[PDB]
Amino acid sequence: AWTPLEPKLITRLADTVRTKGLRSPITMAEVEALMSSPLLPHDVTNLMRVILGPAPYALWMDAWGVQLQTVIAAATRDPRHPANGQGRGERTNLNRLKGLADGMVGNPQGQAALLRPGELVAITASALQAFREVARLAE
Amino acid sequence: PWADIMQGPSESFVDFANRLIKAVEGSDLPPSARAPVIIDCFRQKSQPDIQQLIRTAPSTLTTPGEIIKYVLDRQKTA
Amino acid sequence: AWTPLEPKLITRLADTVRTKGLRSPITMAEVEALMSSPLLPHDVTNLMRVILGPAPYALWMDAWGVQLQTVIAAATRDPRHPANGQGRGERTNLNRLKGLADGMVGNPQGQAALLRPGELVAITASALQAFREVARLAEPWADIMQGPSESFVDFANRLIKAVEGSDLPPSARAPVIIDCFRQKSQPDIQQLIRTAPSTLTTPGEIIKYVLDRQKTA
Amino acid sequence: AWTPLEPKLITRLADTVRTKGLRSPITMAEVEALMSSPLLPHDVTNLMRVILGPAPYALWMDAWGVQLQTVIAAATRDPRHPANGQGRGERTNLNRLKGLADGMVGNPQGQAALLRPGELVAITASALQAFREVARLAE
Amino acid sequence: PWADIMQGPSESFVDFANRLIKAVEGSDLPPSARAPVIIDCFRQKSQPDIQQLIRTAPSTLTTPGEIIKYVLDRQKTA
Amino acid sequence: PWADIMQGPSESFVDFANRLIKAVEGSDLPPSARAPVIIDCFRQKSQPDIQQLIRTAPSTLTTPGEIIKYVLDRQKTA
Amino acid sequence: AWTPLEPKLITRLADTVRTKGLRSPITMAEVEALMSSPLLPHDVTNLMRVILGPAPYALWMDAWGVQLQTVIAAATRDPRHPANGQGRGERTNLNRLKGLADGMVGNPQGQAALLRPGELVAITASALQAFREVARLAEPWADIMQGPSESFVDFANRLIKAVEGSDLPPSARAPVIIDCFRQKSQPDIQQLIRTAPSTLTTPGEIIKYVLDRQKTA
Amino acid sequence: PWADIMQGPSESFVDFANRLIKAVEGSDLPPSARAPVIIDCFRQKSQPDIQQLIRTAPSTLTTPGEIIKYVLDRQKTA
Amino acid sequence: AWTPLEPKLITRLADTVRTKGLRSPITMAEVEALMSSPLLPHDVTNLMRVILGPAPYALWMDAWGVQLQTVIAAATRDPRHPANGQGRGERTNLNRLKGLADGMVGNPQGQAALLRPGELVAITASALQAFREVARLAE
Amino acid sequence: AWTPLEPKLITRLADTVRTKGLRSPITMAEVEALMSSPLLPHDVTNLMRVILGPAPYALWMDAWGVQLQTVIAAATRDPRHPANGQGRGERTNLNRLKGLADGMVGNPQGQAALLRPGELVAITASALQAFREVARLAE
Repeated sequence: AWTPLEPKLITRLADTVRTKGLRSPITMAEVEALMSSPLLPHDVTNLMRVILGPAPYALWMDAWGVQLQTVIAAATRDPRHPANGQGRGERTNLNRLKGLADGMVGNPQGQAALLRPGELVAITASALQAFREVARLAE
Repeated sequence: PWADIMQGPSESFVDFANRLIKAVEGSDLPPSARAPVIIDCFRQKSQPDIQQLIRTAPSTLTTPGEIIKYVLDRQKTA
Repeated sequence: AWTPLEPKLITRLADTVRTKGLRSPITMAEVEALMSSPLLPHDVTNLMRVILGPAPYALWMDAWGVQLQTVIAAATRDPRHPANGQGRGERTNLNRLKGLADGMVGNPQGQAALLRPGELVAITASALQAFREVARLAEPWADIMQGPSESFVDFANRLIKAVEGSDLPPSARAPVIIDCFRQKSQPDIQQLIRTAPSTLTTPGEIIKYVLDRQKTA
Repeated sequence: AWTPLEPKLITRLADTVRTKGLRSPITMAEVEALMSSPLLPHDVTNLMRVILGPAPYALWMDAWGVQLQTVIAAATRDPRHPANGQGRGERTNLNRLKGLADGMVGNPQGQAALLRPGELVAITASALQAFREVARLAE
Repeated sequence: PWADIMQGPSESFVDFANRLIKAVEGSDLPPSARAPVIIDCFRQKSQPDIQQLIRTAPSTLTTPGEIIKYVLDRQKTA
Repeated sequence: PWADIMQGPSESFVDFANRLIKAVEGSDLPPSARAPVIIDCFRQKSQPDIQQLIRTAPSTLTTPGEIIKYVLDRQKTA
Repeated sequence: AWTPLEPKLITRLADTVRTKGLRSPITMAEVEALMSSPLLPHDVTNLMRVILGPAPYALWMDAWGVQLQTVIAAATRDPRHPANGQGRGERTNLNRLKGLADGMVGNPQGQAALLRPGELVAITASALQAFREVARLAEPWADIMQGPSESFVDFANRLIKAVEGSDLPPSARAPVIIDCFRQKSQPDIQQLIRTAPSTLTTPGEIIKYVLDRQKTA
Repeated sequence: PWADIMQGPSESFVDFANRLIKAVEGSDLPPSARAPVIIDCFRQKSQPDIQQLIRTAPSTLTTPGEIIKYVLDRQKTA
Repeated sequence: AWTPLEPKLITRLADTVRTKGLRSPITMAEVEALMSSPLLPHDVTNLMRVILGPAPYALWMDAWGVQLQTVIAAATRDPRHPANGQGRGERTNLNRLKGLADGMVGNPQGQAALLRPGELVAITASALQAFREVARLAE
Repeated sequence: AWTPLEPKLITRLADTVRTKGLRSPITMAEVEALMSSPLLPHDVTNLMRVILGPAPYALWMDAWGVQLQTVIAAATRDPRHPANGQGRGERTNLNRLKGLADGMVGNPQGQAALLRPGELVAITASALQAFREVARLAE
């Protein structure tokens, strides 16, 4: 069952990003805090939509896609990925990682249903690395 | 008005990009026409130093995020 | 039977030579067009009398004579010329080529009667080469600068024209055009070419790059 | 048997390009008109030599070469090209497309002899696309 | 009138030759007297730079076309 | 002092590079810290024309010699 | 046995490079002189460390590495390199060329022991070519005009210098020098060259003609 | 004295040649040294207009008579 | 037997050439008068030495040689020259025309002995034409 | 075996030419000194490249070529040239004199191998005469 993040925590994090900036160690610590439980693509996408401005959000979408593509290359380079399965029918496509696959587009409940925990942690680590890249790039 | 937005002589590029994306997304354009307009406004606004920086891009930039990343990488630190 | 060329085509060709000049590729194409069927000496002579001015016509008469003399030297160097015959009685004299022989002076009908098709095609090729020589002679790359108000495509057109229509070898035109793009073409475009992250090794590539990144104004 | 294009039509087209420019819809319509019958490499080459200036002609040679190379890549990607044949002995090299092959250099009659109709239409479409590219690039 | 034709201080040589040949051939002279007159008018008209250029001709020029070719070759580019 | 070296408005780039490399190598830095410092001083000193010239480098320059070669190639002749 | 180069010769060469520069023909001749016997990587490295400044030395290290890499590519493209051997165990790695291999780092005696004469001559030629590249890089013909008061031999010297010390191919220098003599070289000499009864087809012939018939003033 | 003979600014060339040949043949030179001396005096005397006229001779003149004929042909009528 | 021309007539002709010039019709008439009887090479040579200055004399020697060479070409082109004979042993060399042959150098008596009347008239006409050329050239 | 000239002597000679000029008797004496041993085309070419400026060097190349051509004309006029041999296979071409022949272009060692001593002394005398001509011409 999907539970959304508190809008109070999200508002506090957005104001933190607004006053301290993207690169302060306190901001990265707060992001790591709100990045503790494995989030669904819907959660991370809406979170970055709210806390980041338009241009940093575009940059972050780009960087997240690139990092997810590196993850999928490593996944096709190793059939023992915690997102993959043993047979070929469990291979994870980027539509399933970005939340674009069938039964997931716009629906967080179905998303949480079909996604694997390894998928969730890989998406989360990818999003964190992308946030770091964009923060280092913006300023 | 989005079509009247220029990057000031002293303004940074992230502020200009924020202002432009805000004015373009909060306007009367269809949703499928915002990205091309944002790109073509990055190319024609954004005073001629960044204009030439985007023009001489060995890669083809097909997204506002990619253009922003490229410009932030290769911008003239000043 | 001799049929004259249309005065309408001749008038259009004369106006083409008058506006475009003698050396433009469109003018040479038009001349090649009106030089399609083998012409009698009368036809080519009157054609050059009409389309060319007096001084270019004198130059062209000279050049045509020289080229016909080279042809007659090659003809006496080979008895199998399409203008010649097998016996010595068919050897072709310059009076027969220039239309000065007996039964031909001023009469195009008799001309067409006695002349050979090989004679006609040799005369025609000679006249074409003479026209090319005179055109190259009648009308400096290192003095070409891009004006303060001139666009870049006009400057490139002028420079490539003057470099290709000059005395340089064919293998020295591209490097000269490149190095003239780099040193002429006023300092804004000079710096635009200098700061090229890629290496431009062809005039076309330089033109494309400059047209992409030029300062719209 | 090869028949040349009328120098009257070519002169009119050259003056059209001179007054209206390269990109006007009337100019493109006129080019499409003079691009109706499949032309031999000699014809298109001389046509572009006459109607285009020196620098646009260089650009057009470049673009025509690139488009012909794309065509030859598609041809080696499909043995059923109307320019190709069934056996390997009919594979079409760029020397045959640009008119540089043996028995074709400078001779339009031999050109028309050895060339295929599929070869002619491919060359013609390539030249038209190259003209469009150069026209979009010049202004 | 052919005998009144001079090469102007700023006029090129091909224009002067065209004008002179026109006026000489469209005149009352016999046909066998046009070439010598054209030559001797090239030599005495055609302001003293070209006069000296024709005078110091190592070869003997015996035709208006040859004189025109020689002068066009060795003329002072300006 | 290496951290006080600036490229003068009229100074050429090879003189500035000579002075900077001299002051950096004849200082108290460890040997393994001279190249990164020389690079980052080329990037932040070396007045904004050369700063932007180094910034917009399509290739990544990872050595003082490579930076010097690139700048000498693409420098504004004046 | 390794013998070092004289510090007196090295000091004289360093002062030559300091006063004349890197590109003067006397400097290149002196470098060729001190590049006569095949040098060990230690010798050439210390020589360039002493005679070149810091930034030219960095550039020279880069260029030397690139040229040595081209040499090693040619060596793997031909097993008959005078640095290589017949078997695969004599293949020469860049650590052995740059003096970085085992038993060579910092020791010139061991260097001279293990190195081949072909290795030495290849290293030496590579270093010479790298020096030439850096000299051409460390320090415009189409902008050269003959000043109103300048003599013609000075203008010819300046023009030939700038044309031969440029990026043109070797087969394009003479035509460019001629056509620059004709279009530059203020209109008195322009007309003097134009009205040449003979055809001048060489810069030396043009210079001789102009020096003969020039207006003494 | 032959070595002091110059062509005056207003003197014609045949008078100068007469005077020079007279003074050279009526002097103390050997008979086999008169022609080369007369030629080399035509070339170095005979004020610079005729000097340049003789210098730019497409043919090689190897006799005083040939030089005189050439100069009389191509001289500047004045 | 050789008889020299009167030095009185030669002095009068020299003064005529001195006052009237080389090209006046009276001077040419006087030269034609003193060119009435066929002269030996010695006579014409001394006459031109006396009446002409040094430079016109050099020019006249050149022109006389050229005209005599044309005469000898016409003579080898026709064996019926009044200077020639029927057999090959009477062919006239330029040494015999210019007075340089054996038995003639410096001796006018021997000259008059060996020379033919056709030789004399040819030499005389050649000298007259050469005088005309030099007179037209000098002024 | 080829030995190069000392760059010290060449530097001193270059400075002599720079201060005294090309025509001073001391400069010609110094050139005669450095022209004592028979030099290979490489040596003389590099020497004139170093001591002479660009325009005098062009003039000197011209004059050297002309003098070498006169030498080769005299050589074809006499089969007993110290550069020639007795048979026709030893005839010396200008490519061998200017150092342009096969096995000589750019290589002084091979040059010294194939060249004759008569060839060397002829090249040297030709270069000296050319230097004299250019020195008399420059000033």
